[PDB]
Amino acid sequence: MIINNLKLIREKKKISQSELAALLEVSRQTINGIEKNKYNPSLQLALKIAYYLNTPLEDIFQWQPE
Amino acid sequence: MIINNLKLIREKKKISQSELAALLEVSRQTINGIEKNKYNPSLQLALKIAYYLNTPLEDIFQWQPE
Repeated sequence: MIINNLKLIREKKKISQSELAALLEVSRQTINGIEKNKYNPSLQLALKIAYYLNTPLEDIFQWQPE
Repeated sequence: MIINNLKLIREKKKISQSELAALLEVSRQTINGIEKNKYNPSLQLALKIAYYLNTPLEDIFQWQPE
């Protein structure tokens, strides 16, 4: 079980999906897909998300046993 | 590039590779490959590692910003 807070966090900071995608060098569609729970990023992309949002990764992606 | 600290953290906690593998429900080969820098884990496995090692994930898996 993984809870995802990416949209909430990104929105809290008034960053749009396009600026975050440009920082990450991914498509805006990929950020949107991750925000909508459609698929998970690789660990490195997840760490880059956390970096660019200045947020601990586990506040963005919450895994819980079960 | 991700630098990981899994071996040192695991060893400090006195956890063997087979022990960690059992807890995470992965093979020992998987654990060893992460520690030998072959295998980065998936996001889910990284989250499970951080959860059970009671360590912030970014202290275990450190993206080198680029």
